[PDB]
Amino acid sequence: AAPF
Amino acid sequence: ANIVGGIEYSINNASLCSVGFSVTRGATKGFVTAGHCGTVNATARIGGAVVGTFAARVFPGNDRAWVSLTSAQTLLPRVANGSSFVTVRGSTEAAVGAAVCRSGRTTGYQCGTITAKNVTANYAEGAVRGLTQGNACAGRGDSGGSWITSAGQAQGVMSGLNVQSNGNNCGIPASQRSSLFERLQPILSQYGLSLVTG
Repeated sequence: AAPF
Repeated sequence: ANIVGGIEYSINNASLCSVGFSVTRGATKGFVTAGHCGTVNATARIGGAVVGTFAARVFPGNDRAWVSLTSAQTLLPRVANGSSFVTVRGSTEAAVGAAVCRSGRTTGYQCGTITAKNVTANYAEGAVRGLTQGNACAGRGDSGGSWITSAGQAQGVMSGLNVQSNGNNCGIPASQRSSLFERLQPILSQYGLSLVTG
């Protein structure tokens, strides 16, 4: 999961 | 600029995010967005013009921020959905199973359901805890954008997703999407914000  | 949830704004003439919701803190106009979009006092722009600065934020740990606007801004109780709008009626938290939609400047308006709550995302910068997962798709650019039920209940703001090499998670089945957002209520009480409703 990556912020955006 | 008319402040509508889901529209693009730039941070310090460089990154893009999307507006979550119009809020007020007393006489001050603002909008909630994601914490990772900017640091305190970074300059937000909508269409070239300066609309405000980051007042506060928390990222990582949480992923939340509000942008205090100049009073020229016109706060509106809506969230963009193509050329249409969804009216913001309140902030009743929906349950897992409920259908929910989200708006952002990259993928537009997308709907799905809330799949789980209290998820930890392990971002490169640190963990962000307490996020809700839904399976509507999103992309780079969408952070900070509105998550909202069709009945108008504001749920939160886009935090992150399991992004593929096309910069979004719309080319994989909903079953595989983990699109996470920060819950609105804690942001709202933490900054003493009132949501603009129509």
